[PDB]
Amino acid sequence: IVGGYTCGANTVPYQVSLNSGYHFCGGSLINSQWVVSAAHCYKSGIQVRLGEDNINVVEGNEQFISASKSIVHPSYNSNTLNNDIMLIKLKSAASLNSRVASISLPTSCASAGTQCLISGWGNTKSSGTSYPDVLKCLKAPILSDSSCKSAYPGQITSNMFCAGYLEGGKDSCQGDSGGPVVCSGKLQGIVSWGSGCAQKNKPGVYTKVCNYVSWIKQTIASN
Ligand SMILES: [Ca+2]
Repeated sequence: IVGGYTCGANTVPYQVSLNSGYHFCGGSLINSQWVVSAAHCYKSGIQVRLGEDNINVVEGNEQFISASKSIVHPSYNSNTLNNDIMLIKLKSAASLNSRVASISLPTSCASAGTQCLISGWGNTKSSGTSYPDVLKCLKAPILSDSSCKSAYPGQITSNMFCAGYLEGGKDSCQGDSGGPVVCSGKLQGIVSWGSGCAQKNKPGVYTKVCNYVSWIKQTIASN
């Protein structure tokens, strides 16, 4: 997260870190057994780390649970990032309390102008590289479809939305991938892609979670 703030430990209780020997992506806990992330975050041998603040220090609220299964969206295209969503099942159920909690799925899509909270452990610089140990946060609005398409001609599908600031300076970034965009207490987006980070006229692009609620529910019901 570039141009954000330190969230505070365990203030974003649905935020998870996906770990394969190291943090590589975010995700969102949606029930005791299941995490939503980006399909571009797929790999084998994932351990899901819940209750994290400093990802390099055991601070006392962590739950580390290996994944038993990953399900990439049936129509994910890695070239265009259309349908950039993946579900991960935990080998055991997480213990839920106020520091580790699920986030609700949307019942309606969000509108441009809605304010949201984007979070993660990704790069905090727009030029060059610095990875934080503690969770970073950014409040940002959803942008209009027209501004999003104008920013990224030929690239924005109906399964994507832009959020952030056209002026630059405030965005998600590498290492935030897969993590949440939460608006009014609902998971509306997944950190997906963008051109660089925090660049002028190049806002963040996010998977439009409201389009996938049916798929998520039916997949959980049968897996
Ligand atoms: Ca920790």
